[PDB]
Amino acid sequence: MNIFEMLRIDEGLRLKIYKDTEGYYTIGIGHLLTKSPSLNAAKSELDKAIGRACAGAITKDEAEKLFNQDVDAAVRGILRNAKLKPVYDSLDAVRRCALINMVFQMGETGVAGFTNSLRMLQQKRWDEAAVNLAKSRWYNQTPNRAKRVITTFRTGTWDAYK
Ligand SMILES: [Cl-]
Ligand SMILES: [Cl-]
Repeated sequence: MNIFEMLRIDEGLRLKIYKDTEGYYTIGIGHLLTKSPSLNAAKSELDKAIGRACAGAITKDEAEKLFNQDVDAAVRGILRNAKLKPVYDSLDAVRRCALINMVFQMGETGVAGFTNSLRMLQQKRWDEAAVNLAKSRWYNQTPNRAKRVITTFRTGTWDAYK
């Protein structure tokens, strides 16, 4: 199991513009296009990202191209963030994937606000971090996914994904 397979499971694949769980325009493998309620706005954004006249649909390849870009952006974002880097550095490989999952989904900024949770992860207090992570809107809005990520952190294994 690797991060790509992991995210591919959590986000799914869609080749046509869709709304996410929060009503935003997304496409491919969780690639957010825009928050904005405007479909053209979305449409525009897509053509601009792909670089062609998409007509709100893209190929598999395009979807994976964007996915590689987003996962790389996530890693670099973490590696560059004064709050996230130390946590990431402190973790084992499996658990690092879980931190990348969160960033992909909520952004570095979203993640950087889980202050307490971050601190507990850093002290390797798995059970406690798991509890704290669960007291969040994130968990309440996407519980099943939040749970998979949380178990990943609690255990250090890919069981939640097998
Ligand atoms: Cl809560
Ligand atoms: Cl969910």
